[PDB]
Amino acid sequence: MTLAILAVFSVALTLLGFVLPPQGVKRATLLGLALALASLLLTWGKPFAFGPYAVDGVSQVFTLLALLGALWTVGLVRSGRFEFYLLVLYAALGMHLLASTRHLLLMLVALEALSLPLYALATWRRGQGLEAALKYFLLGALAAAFFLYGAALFYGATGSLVLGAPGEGPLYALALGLLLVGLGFKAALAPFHFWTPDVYQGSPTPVVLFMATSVKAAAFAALLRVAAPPEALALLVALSVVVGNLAALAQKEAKRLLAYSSIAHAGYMALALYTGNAQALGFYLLTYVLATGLAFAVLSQISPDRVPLEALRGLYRKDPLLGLAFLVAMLSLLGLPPLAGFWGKYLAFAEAARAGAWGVLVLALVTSAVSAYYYLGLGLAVFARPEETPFRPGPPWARAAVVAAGVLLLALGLLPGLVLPALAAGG
Amino acid sequence: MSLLEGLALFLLLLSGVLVVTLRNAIHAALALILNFLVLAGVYVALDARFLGFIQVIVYAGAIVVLFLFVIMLLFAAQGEIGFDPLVRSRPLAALLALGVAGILAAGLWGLDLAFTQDLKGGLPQALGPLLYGDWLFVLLAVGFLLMAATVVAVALVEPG
Amino acid sequence: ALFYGDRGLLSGYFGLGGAARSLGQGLARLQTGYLRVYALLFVLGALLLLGVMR
Amino acid sequence: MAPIQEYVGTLIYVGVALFIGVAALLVGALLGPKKPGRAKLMPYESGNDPAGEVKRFPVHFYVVAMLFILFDVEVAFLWPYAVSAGGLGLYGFLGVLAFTLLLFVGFLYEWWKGVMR
Amino acid sequence: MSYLLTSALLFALGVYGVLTRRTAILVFLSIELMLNAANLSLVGFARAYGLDGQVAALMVIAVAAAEVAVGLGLIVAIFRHRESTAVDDLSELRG
Repeated sequence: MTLAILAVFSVALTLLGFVLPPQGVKRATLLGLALALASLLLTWGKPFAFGPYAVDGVSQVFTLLALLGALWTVGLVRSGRFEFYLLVLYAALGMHLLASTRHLLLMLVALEALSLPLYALATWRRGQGLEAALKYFLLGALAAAFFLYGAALFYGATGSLVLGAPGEGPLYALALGLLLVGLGFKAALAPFHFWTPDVYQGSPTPVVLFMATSVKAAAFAALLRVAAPPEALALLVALSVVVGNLAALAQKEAKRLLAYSSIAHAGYMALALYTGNAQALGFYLLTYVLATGLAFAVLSQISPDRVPLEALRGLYRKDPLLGLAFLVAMLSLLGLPPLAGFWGKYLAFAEAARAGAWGVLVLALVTSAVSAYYYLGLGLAVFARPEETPFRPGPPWARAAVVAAGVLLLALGLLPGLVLPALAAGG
Repeated sequence: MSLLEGLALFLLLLSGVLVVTLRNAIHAALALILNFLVLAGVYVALDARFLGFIQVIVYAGAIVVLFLFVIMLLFAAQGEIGFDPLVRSRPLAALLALGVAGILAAGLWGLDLAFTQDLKGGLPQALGPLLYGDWLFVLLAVGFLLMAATVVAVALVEPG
Repeated sequence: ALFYGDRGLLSGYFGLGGAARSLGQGLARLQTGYLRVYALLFVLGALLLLGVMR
Repeated sequence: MAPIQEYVGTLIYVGVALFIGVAALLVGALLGPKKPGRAKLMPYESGNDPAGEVKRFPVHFYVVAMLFILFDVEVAFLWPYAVSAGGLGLYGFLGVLAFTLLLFVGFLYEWWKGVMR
Repeated sequence: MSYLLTSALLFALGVYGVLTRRTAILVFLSIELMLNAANLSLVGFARAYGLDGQVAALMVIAVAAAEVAVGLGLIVAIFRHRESTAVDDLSELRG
């Protein structure tokens, strides 16, 4: 009954914001999201299903992550339009629904629910932001069509629109493919990745924080629900990691570089999909979400519109703690010890090798080493001599947020035997 | 069945071909309206009737009328302007079109199904208990999606 | 002689670094910015996957 | 349910109506003076330009249409309840009420903001 | 069964449209046609699997409507001030 909280706050604030100063609405939306997360903790080990709607360990972990991302992204945004909060609220529920069901059609409706309000969140209205928004909507609705014909073909090979239905030969194979298309696009796996560079660079940074954390989370959550075969998995991984890192090399811009990098990262997480461990994947995404949320909070404190790579430089001198935190984020996203990113990566790699897929694992790993070029090209870039750069040094809100996130990262780098004990049933 | 069935499916494909072919946007959309009529017919013949009628009312009556309002409000009837035709793409676009049929064709080939259940014609009478019922959650989710849709669409325009 | 050989070795490794960089920006050149381009690359990729599945 | 038999009658009805309309058009087209000249063909009002040049239109028509699609979807959903209603009991009513209130919150939002605009 | 095959074909057609169309709006329409291809297939299989595919399709129609409203809103905003839409006119974002 986190869903209850979500629907309630969204619907209520809709009309309330007519009577409230936009700030009052910000206070409100913030409050709501945090409360939903609270209900998530109080339900740990209490898994609950109602309709096609189902809350279990997975739903719990992945919406814990998603809710976290939504709170952080609302923290930064001070625009005096109450809707620029409202849309976030909507989107959040949408992602929760996406992670919370096996029903293909409810999954579809949930997809529209989460995806439509982000299209509107893509507008600072800076000339790029309309281009970004456009590409996003067109490619998005296309994928909508695909996941829908996929649900229709799943209902095709078998009596149900609910996943887990017994399944045929080639038609079933086809149907699982058509579900895999949309669900894959939403996660930025190659070669579905083309939007990712454009939209991250085009959309206002804090929004991108929201996307690059919450969306990827929810998407992998729904992905685990699908039955996907080893060969396809191999393909997606290979392409994601290769093109992701290689093209990320070519990147002169922080956001875009981060996009390609995130393509590679979706590539890494997709290995957990081999066994679908989800204690492992849950962990990986915990670490990743923390680090990335951090990274984009910092990219927000630089500029909302665009951040080049040099802008990151000299950040240590300016603010020591933010320099350090960004560094840590770069390392956790690199998957280097002793950071939680290493245990997430390791857990995915472990499930991968456990599944006995070797060449794939290897390639993923090799080009994962490729990623260190740009990961240090940022993390170390922190220490160079500061060039002329925009800097607005945050509220306590942001400083304490970013640092907290980093600390949570490295804490679980050393003691995953804290949370990992229950990313499972919740003991 | 097949006597008229051939005719109706042929009309469907022909219409689609038009909506993707014609470079008159109005003509296109209109061809899609024709499409929705035939498709609704086929729905009914397929024992889905209510879905047919809502298909005409919403899809044909409402949606494409909003479309038409958009292309009438913005012109754009002559879509092909300012170019970047990149002609080497047209046969490549046409190529890919053939393939997505081929793969679906294969999966549906050598596929036989029991298209026999006594649906009793897809009147809303028997559909209602599914809607508010097994599908009620899907329904409420949808409704919420629509509400979010209206507020989104409003803030999306809303010059200020 | 062996020294200069070793230097040249190091330089060749730099060669690989640049090969991966290059390949990378070929892959980064893969994205032009035209939407029709992204759409075609898209359908292309998807057909590639469904092909892999059998 | 009701037979397929009647619907074919509906197709009939459509055929008859269409045929009569075309016949009317044929009488119009065939029986007339016919005299194209540059002056007659030209839109309206003597030195012309009533339409003139305008860069498109108010979005108000778009808005009315988008409104209409959503509320009509609402009705498209409300119809199946309206038939089986006492049959779906209090919980049915409560579901339909939930849905309805949801979309009414939708309408109420766009009203208090309004489209004078 | 003819119906499922034709639905697949329609999906293909909508694809040809999306790839071909220069203007945003006609791309969107081709998308709509794809969506309906899906719905028809759903209807066939509903007749096969007992009628849940029908309700499915209905929900689908609603989904479609919502995204139509939103998408047309975006299409209007992006080229209201701006002149002829043609989707290639925005190339600013490159790799």
